[PDB]
Parts: sequence; C-alpha cells; structure tokens
Amino acid sequence: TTVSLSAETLPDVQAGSVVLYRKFEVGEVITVRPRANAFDIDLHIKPEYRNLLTSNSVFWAEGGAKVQLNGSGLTVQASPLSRALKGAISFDNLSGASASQRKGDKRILYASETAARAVGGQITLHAFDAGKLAVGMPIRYLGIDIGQIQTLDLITARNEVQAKAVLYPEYVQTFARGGTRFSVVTPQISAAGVEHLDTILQPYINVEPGRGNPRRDFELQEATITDSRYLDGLSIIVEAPEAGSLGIGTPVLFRGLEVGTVTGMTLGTLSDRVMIAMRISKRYQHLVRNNSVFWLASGYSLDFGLTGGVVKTGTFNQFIRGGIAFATPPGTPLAPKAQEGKHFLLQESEPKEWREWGTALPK
Amino acid sequence: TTVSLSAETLPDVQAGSVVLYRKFEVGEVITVRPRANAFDIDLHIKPEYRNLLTSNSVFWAEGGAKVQLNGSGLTVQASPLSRALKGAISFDNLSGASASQRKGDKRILYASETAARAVGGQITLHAFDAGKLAVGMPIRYLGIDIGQIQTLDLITARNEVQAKAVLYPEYVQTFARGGTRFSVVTPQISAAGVEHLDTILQPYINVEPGRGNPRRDFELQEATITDSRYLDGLSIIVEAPEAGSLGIGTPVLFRGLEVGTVTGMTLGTLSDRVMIAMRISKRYQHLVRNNSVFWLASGYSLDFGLTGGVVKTGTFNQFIRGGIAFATPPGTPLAPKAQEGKHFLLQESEPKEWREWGTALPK
Repeated sequence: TTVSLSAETLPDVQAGSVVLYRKFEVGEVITVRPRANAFDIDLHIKPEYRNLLTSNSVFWAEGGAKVQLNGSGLTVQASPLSRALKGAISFDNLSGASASQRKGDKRILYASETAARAVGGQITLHAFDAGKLAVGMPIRYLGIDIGQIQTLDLITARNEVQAKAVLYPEYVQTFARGGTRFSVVTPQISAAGVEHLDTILQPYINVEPGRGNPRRDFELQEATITDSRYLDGLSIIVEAPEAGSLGIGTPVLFRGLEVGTVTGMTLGTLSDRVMIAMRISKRYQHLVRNNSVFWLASGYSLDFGLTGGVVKTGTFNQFIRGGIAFATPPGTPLAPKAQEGKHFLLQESEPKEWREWGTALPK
Repeated sequence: TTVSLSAETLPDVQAGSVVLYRKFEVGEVITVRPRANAFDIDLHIKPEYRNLLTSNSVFWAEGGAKVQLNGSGLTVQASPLSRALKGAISFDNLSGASASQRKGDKRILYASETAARAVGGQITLHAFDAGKLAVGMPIRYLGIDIGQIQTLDLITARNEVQAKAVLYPEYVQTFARGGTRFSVVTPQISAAGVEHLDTILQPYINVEPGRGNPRRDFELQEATITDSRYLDGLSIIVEAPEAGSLGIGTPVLFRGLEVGTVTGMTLGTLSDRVMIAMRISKRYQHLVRNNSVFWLASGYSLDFGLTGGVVKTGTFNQFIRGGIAFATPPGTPLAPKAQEGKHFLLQESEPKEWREWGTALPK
C-alpha cells in the first residue's frame, strides 16, 4: 500500500482493478478495506512514481465499458480487461487541490472526473422551475462550454430548486463576479419565431458576465433572447401607454433596418405607463439623439380607396413582432448623444414629415 | 445459510448467484428451496457482515446484463459474470423497514429496487382514462422527480383505472396530505399553442401540494396548464354571459402586460352565467381592487373608414387565446384589495375612458 483513499459510496470500485494515468496504466488497486460508516480504498503505485506523486493530485474513479456518444462519436479506447471487468481509478495533478488535503486525514476518491474538478469552481443556482434544467447540462458563454450542472436539489421549505453547478478553473475568477445573469435557453413555438435550433436536442445555459465581488450564489433568470446577439449596447427606456404587440425580441427599426431589439417589458413605478427596455448596437449607438421621437410600427396598415384602392403588403417582421421605428428631426444645432439611461416618450402616430427630414448624422 | 428469503414469483433468481451491496460484491446465494405456494431463497453472508446486518434491511433482486438508457446514457457497471449469467441480489439498510419484519416470519425479496422502496410511500390514484398513464411514469414537482407509477389496475365494477404509485420517503409526509391535485401533462396540438416540449418523449405528472390529513387516496384530475406557472396567487372569479373564446390558459391583461391566467371554466350555480376562474400573480396581486371592471378583449377589432380606412393588426395572443383586460377607474378614496374569493361582472364593451383614467396604484 502506497497511497490510501477514502469515500462514502463505492459503486464502481472493485479490488484488483488497474490504476490509470492520463488513460494509461501504471499502478494497481489492491484492497477495499471496509468500514461501517466510510469505506477505505488502498492503492499500489511504483516507487519511482510515488516520488513523482504530488500533494496537489486528485484521484477520480470510473468503471465499466463506456461507449460515449458526445454528438457524432462512439469510440472506445485501447482498454485492458481490468477496466472491462473491474472499476478503474485514474489520476492527474492540478494546481490548487492542496486545500482538499489540508482538510481531513487522507485523500478522497471522487465519483468521476467531473466531481474531481469540482474544487472551488462549484456555484449554486436558485430556480423556480427545474423543468428545463438537467444533470450534466452545460453552461455556455458565446457557445463555448465553461461549466456544467452536476446536481438538482428540491427544497419544500422555500419552494424552489437549488441547482449546484461547476465552473472550470480558468473561468471561475472571470465569471461568478456578481451581477452575473444565468439564463436557460429553450425552443419556442409560439407567435414569435424560433432562433434556437440545437436546443431541441441539447439545451444549455447562456450567461452574461459581470464585475464585482466573487458572490458564487446566483438566481436563474427567465429565457432571454436579446442578451445573446445584442450585447454591450446603449440601453434606452421608452414609455408607452400600452404594450400592444411588443415583446422580448421585438426589433428597433431605422428606415427599415434593424438597429436594435427590445430587452424586456416592465410596468412603471406608477402604474400608468409601461416601460420598454431596448438596446442599440455599438455600431448604431450614434444614431439616437436627445431629440429622437419613436413611433409604434406594428403590423399591416393599408389605405382604402373609393374609386380605386392602392394596397401594399410587405410580409415584414413587424407583423410577427411589431417594431418601433425612429428618425431624427432636422436641427442645425445637433442634440447630444443618448445617455446610458434616458426615458423617451412614444408617439402613437407615425409623423408624416419623417421622409423629408434628412438629418445629417456623421461617423 | 445465514439469512433466508421468501417470494411469490422468482423470475430472475438463480442459484449460485452473487450477493451485491451498493453494487459491490459480498456474500453469495446458495439455495433456491422450492415450495408449491411460495418459494424459499437462502443466502450466505460472511460472519463479520451478519453482525453488521440490521433488522432494518431490505433485499432487492435484479438479473441480467442491463444497459440503461436514462436519457443520454448507456454505461454498464464493472460486473462479474455471476450477474451476467445468474440473477443477482443487492441490499442496503433504510430507516423504517422494521414493519415488514414485524409482519410475517421472514424477509421478502422485492422484484426490483423500486418495489423495495415501496413501503409506506405507496399511494393510489383513480383515473377515468389511462391513455396517458404508463408503468414507470414519474411524478414530478417543479420538475423534480418525487415518485413513480408502478402498476395499473383496470376495474370493470366501477369503470375506472386504479393506478398505484410510490413516493420517496422524504416526500411521503410533505405530499399526500389531502387537497393534493395530481394532474398529468401531455402535448397539445390544437387552437391553443403548446408549452410542453419534453412531454412528446416522456410524459410526467405535475402535482400541487396541500395541507391536512394523510389521505393516501387520490383522484387524477384533467391536464391543467395554469397550475404550473401561476401558483399561490390571488384567485378571482368573474361572471360572464358567454364563454366566448376563453379557455384554460387564457391570459389576463393589464395595459397589454400579462398579469395572470384563467384557471378553469365552470357553469354557475344557476345556469345563467358562466364563471371564469383566474389567478393573479403575487407580484401583481395588488393591482386589482374592489372597483376593477373587466372587459372581453378577444381577437381582432378594426374600424372601417369610408374616405380612408385606418387598420391595425397586432398578431397578439388574444387572437389565439382571447384575453380579459382591466384597468382601475379613478377614485381619490381607494377601494381595498380583492379578497380570496370575489365575484366580478364582465363588461361586454371596452370602456372608452380607460386610457385617461390613470389611477395611482402604489407599491
């Protein structure tokens, strides 16, 4: 016996199994020494490698012939029978696993490789409905996998679901800094068209980063659409009497070109006006001014003629998601740029002069 | 022979098979001693572990090489040939299995691990149609698996299907308290759009908890939509001459923002008015008052013009699910909050002054 182990549950571990290292075989498991409360596992490694063995090492266990799918994959490694018959143990060093050996007496055998990387990077979410969440669900940023949900805990004292997820140690300091918005993505089949196609197969969690204190306690927000594409933009609040056909994902239009989208919809402080939160992209941030009137351009408007009736149908997005359109009135002194927070007043009718304005906006 | 067993049916059990413990091998099955009415099974365990053996232990049997799917999973454990050739027996302790040994002479071998946890947590449902139910169908609360249907019994004396399901022992006391609404979920493809996407693959049973006496005898209600999202809200009853386009899932609107949904539709006590049951969310509970007139806002309304005709089409939800909209008339003494049960009278026309009311509702 060269290095011992401890664990609470031993589903896979079988005596006589082979010790792996980077999916390569060195060492041997010899003894499962049982206890009533917490079982003990003993390992043999060679006398040269135990000098190479570091106190910053973690041991993770896996067992059985695993065919992994992982999209379009089936391959099984060059494997001995000792994994095929008995539950194996692999190991590797990492940087900051010294704290797991400072606490307790001996090392712990993690149930898989995922729980072996769950030191320091483990965060906790709070969701009202775990109908979209799943164990093994990846947390993605810009479509790059930076984390994974590993468990789901239901609480009936406070009726909500605590999902504890992990982050990889490169991104544990960059993310989880407070003001971080975790949001699931999901397919939508409704009056609003769908943009997410892969989420029918495998849903993930989009994330917005933030800056501040390392909180590591988060709330899962609703399924948001604006956050993924239109980011780090100029946030504009517009007040309206009605909602109308507006919604999350409704485009903001300038001469028919989509310059931004609506982030969210909320009642006002006093319940007389709804506020519609939108973001304009950085390339189009300079377009809005302090004198930039909005108007609701939602759905089809056509004029009847008595002698003869001229009609036109664009089949545009504002039928499905009724957009807000704007233009700047002409002024030879130009009003300054819009601030990070500014309240606009929506006009109910489209002002007729908007074709003939022609306000020069440079850069 | 160290511990014996009894069972009625013996599909899997084969003599010479290995005894498991937490999917780890200790002990050995030696003898299948037959009888005409109820067969006897005998087990060998080591003399150290039989002192460790507790009277609160259950034995469950499983047999054959089982590849489990469980979503995106295929893995087979580190297994001996003794499971691969012969039907094995695993065991574990639990808290309150002493009552199974108080009754009868010896322990019973359950047919699987699911029936071994079916002590005390076993409830009974009564459904009119078992077309949605299935054996192994999970009972979920907030998307967390808290139970499982294990059998289906058809009765032709009273033409209905008794489905006996289990609950895990953490949730047997919290749930099954009477006033508990069990409801299946199912995909819908109709005039009303679908919200449930996973239920095409695997349907489950949503559940509302209750408080009272431990009944453990329940009735399976219809497929409800309002219960999952809008919960613990202010229940409001509105009386109308017609149903119209209303239904379960029809949103309640305040200035175009969805504040609540319709729970169910029922004829009145005297068959002259239908009552429409709705719930308003806790964040929007303070919006309704004792003077809050409703009106039916269902589908598209547009005005014809003779010289020129102004038309607008929102493509809103009230075409698909015709919503009820409200606003509060102005009064310098404010009427109090709506009670837990209060009957409103629906107005057939939209009152024109509703834009210019502007009633101040604080908090």
